[PDB]
Amino acid sequence: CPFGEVFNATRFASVYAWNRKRISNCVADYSVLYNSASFSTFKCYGVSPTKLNDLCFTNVYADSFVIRGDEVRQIAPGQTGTIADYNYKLPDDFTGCVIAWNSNNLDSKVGGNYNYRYRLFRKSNLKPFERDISTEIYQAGSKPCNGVKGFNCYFPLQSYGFQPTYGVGYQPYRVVVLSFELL
Amino acid sequence: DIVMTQSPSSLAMSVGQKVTMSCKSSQSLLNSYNQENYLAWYQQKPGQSPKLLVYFASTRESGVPDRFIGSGSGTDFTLTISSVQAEDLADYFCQQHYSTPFTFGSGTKLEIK
Amino acid sequence: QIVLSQSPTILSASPGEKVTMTCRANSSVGFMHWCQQKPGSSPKPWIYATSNLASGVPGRFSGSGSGTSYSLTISRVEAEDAATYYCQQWSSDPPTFGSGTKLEIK
Amino acid sequence: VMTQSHKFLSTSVGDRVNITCKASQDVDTAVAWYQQKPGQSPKLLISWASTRHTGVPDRFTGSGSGTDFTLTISNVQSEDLADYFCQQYSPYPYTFGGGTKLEI
Amino acid sequence: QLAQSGAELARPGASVKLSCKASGYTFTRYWMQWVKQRPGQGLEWIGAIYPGDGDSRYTQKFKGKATLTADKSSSTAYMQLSSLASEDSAVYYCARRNYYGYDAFAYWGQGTLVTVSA
Amino acid sequence: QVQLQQPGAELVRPGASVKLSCKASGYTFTSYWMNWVKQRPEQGLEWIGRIDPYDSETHYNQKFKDKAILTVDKSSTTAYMQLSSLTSEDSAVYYCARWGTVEWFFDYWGQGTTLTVSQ
Amino acid sequence: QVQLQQSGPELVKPGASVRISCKASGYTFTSYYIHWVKQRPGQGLEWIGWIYPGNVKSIYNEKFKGKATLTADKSSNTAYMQLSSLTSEDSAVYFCAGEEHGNYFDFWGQGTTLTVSQ
Ligand SMILES: *[C@@H]1O[C@H](CO)[C@@H](O[C@@H]2O[C@H](CO)[C@@H](O)[C@H](O)[C@H]2NC(C)=O)[C@H](O)[C@H]1NC(C)=O
Ligand SMILES: *[C@@H]1O[C@H](CO)[C@@H](O)[C@H](O)[C@H]1NC(C)=O
Repeated sequence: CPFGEVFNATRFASVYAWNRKRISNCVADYSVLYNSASFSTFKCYGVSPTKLNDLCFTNVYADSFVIRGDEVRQIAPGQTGTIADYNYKLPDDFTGCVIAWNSNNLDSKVGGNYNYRYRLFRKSNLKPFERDISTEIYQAGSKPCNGVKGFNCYFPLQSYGFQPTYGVGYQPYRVVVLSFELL
Repeated sequence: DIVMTQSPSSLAMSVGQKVTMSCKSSQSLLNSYNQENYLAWYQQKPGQSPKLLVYFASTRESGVPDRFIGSGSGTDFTLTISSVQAEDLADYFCQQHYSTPFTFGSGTKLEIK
Repeated sequence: QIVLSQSPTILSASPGEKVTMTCRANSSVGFMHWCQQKPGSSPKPWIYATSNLASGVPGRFSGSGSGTSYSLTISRVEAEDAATYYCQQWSSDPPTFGSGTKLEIK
Repeated sequence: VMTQSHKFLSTSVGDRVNITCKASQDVDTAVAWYQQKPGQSPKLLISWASTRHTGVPDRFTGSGSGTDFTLTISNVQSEDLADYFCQQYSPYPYTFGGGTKLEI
Repeated sequence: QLAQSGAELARPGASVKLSCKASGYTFTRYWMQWVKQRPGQGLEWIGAIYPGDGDSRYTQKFKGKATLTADKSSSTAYMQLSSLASEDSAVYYCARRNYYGYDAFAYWGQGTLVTVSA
Repeated sequence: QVQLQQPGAELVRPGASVKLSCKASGYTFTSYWMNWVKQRPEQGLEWIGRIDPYDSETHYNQKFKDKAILTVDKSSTTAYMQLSSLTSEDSAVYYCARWGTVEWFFDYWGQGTTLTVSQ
Repeated sequence: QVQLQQSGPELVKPGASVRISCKASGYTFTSYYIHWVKQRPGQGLEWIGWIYPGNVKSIYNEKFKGKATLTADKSSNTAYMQLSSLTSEDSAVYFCAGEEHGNYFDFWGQGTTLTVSQ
């Protein structure tokens, strides 16, 4: 029963360096899901979320991260935004559960948290599940800026700031993406 | 399904005092993950759409005034207005926020004495 | 304003015994890390959130709790561990340490 | 840049053995191991440093997390005489490790 | 589910073009990769190709030598080396990750013996 | 500027169906969910269902199955609700309310639709 | 080894503005929250405030707001606790503290006991 070291982990990874875990060689209970109802967003694509006990899957994945409040609805097949296009892009044939809940007691600071970055600039869009960790400088202007970080030369990993007193929209939401597949 | 009973069903208080309402449930409305318990409140002026006052437990919204302070965690809750004014002629709904269905409470009519 | 209460401040215990200490909380909080400050020197990170042991301690230390009640349980006391044990708390608020845990032997 | 301890290794049949890989940076449990017979390609043996790929028996109890990693074949038989590798997945480029060979 | 490679022999001044065949799955969605193997010296990464549009990645040591092209229709992968030197006498591999994106290498291929000495 | 317009009133015979509507304007339509809440007098409020305008995954209440069918329309940024086979106990007000991305408390509402079932 | 080093212990006159240096070593200095604490002799450890080196933003405790201003040099890997208006009750050692993981300190410095003089 290994679904107890991804949901209540301690420190979820940032959006651009999004965590992962491969579950295999054990059968799952699927009682933490859809029976405690502690999850706000539960948009389970593909399989219907209630009949998972009588199914048995192998080599499923539990990649998880923590994003801002008003961008939870970009973790979805085909949606375009600033974190579904530059950080973590779901594919069109996804079959799993996109779980998400508010965690404002655990991932915010008085004065900005600043450790949960997001890739603001890139040369092009992302592929399905393609992660980027490189911190090369963008040089948005036509002049080649060789790591000077000045005019038209930005650090591409701009930082979130989660303060505890914002509104709904600007709040940390530890999304976990169960990503089941056949065989 | 959860049943939501409100113990004062009609309020009559003069201008300038502390009114305190109530709302109950059946299940403990505090999920074990973030420990930030779920409820809502509402305000519906007569002949007017209901508008939100207090989300999760005690967090007023942006545009609402500073008089509305919520409370309560788990099963018993109290919505507290500090200084009641002349524009508090409405009813005040409780609302279940945790599970499905969403099972609103009753209505507490507040009239200025 | 999250004040705490480590009620067993002065703990008297013979070595090799099972004693524990609790840290009472106030408003709701997440996890409670722990650090050990030796008398007269720099402190050390002791425990993670509740029971991950930060890769530097003996296996006798293991703390428990959830919500607003948290405690640390020692299976066997040693004469080496005549040291204080602090407690941070995971919150959106600024962190605030406990009151102190003098683990003394009599 | 990964590194190994022993370039060659001598351990008998009835004895246990441990193979280590130290990493340059901190890579969060994103390494593999391999088993390269001298004729054919290296096959995937332990993935994500703790899980076991299919077709591999319960001998190879791979562990390790953070910076240092450890692959423990328990009771080595006569057909597990090959080359053992390491990897890392997150930072480009995908740098490998040194080739260690288990012998008698 | 299994890859298929070839065999070659080239001149020390000419240029070589490798090959790798993929079958048993959809070719245009996983990243075909290339690693090299001299006698000894471990392994080193060369690059990776994505057959949807050809979004190649590389290493600076092999940048200018390795040209990673592919074809979605024939479901085959290629790479081409140029201006060969004495260090390139080695056996090359083509490999695929297990799932999309970020995982281990699972599906390998057979060896491509290439000698470029004389 | 978060607008939720609605029609004024509706009158129907017992034994018919309605097409209740509400129009959303002010935000981008395909982000937030929608919810409908029944206000009958002297029984408080009751939840009905929900729709998601990107992928129309529709939940419902237990008491309101096979009477209320919910439908979204990304064209002209409007929501819809089709009640069918109305009875005597349908004279009520049915609002429209949006939230549902991150939570399930409703901030912006519609003004109210009055329903009448008589001859 | 990844460690934090500070300046030595000082013994100065009351009222003067006092600097306490703190040198980063090993970790990436432009990623870790730089907290500061206070240990009165015989009393429990308290809090002061923190300073991010990425974009230098400081948040103070309300009991220590004019009594300290915090500065850190981004390209020199240093930290500074500019104390102001030293009074005789401020006879206490003030550590450094570096962290990333929420409210859990990875590191500490060699404590600078700053004792008042008369
Ligand atoms: C961490 O999550 C696990 C499940 O992944 C929780 O386990 C269950 O949680 C529910 C709700 O607290 C309990 O009713 C069950 O009794 C738990 N079962 C087990 C096996 O313990 C676990 O409690 C969670 N921990 C926290 C932080 O509450
Ligand atoms: C306990 O926490 C509550 C909420 O932060 C706060 O109002 C109260 O004053 C706290 N107790 C004390 C005495 O700090």
